[PDB]
Amino acid sequence: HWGYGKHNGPEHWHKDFPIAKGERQSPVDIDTHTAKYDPSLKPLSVSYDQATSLRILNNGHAFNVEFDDSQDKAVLKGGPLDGTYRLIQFHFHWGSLDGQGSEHTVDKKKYAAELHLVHWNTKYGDFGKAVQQPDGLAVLGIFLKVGSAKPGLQKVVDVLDSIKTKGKSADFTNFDPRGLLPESLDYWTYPGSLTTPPLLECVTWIVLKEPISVSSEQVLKFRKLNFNGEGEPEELMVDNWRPAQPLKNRQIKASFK
Ligand SMILES: [Zn+2]
Repeated sequence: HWGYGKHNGPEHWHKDFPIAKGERQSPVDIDTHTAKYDPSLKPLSVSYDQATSLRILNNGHAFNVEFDDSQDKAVLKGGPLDGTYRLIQFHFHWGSLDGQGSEHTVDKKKYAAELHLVHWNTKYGDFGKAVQQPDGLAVLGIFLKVGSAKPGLQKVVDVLDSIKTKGKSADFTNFDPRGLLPESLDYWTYPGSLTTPPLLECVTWIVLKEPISVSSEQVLKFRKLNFNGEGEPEELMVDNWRPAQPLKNRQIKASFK
């Protein structure tokens, strides 16, 4: 019964998930004045040409756009990563107001939302095995600010009415996640965790420097989603973000000078 309410939000999660107070928790604040350029980092390789989206699901905490991860169809390689990481799903975190919503912050700045493209390391065979490993996942995080619309988001926006409440799913084929990327693949990277329970410390985070812009109408439609199931009391799916956690004994590295 974890969530983002008064009585079950991030400050409570440690009671059921004690790693919430662990050494490698996410998100974090990215201090651009202390992150250091690392010339050993490589460019990211994002290979999404063969991606096969299947379905969109409201899980009661966000919605996931799910992919076929039974072959190397949509993969992330390079950057800080060794090996090949397969796209399994993407989802977002967003606010009730345009001045909050992101999980990572940049010099304490909060963005309106944050996109997470989740990938698992193929050496571990399946997502469930991967999350048990320190290098099991690679998450590409992308900030959203409100401004111009993002045309490549609109197909997501338009299906939201079909998945208003927890537990609803809808077919969602042929969606192209390349339409959610910014122009630049410059990034910061650090070792961390899932940002929702079970909060496992299995993630190489790759957070893009350049945000995407979405329109105010696009974000408004996200805010019409519900955390509750159909026929339960309506609670808008907003502010489904975890705040920044202590960096502890980690360094954030930049791919760019
Ligand atoms: Zn996330």
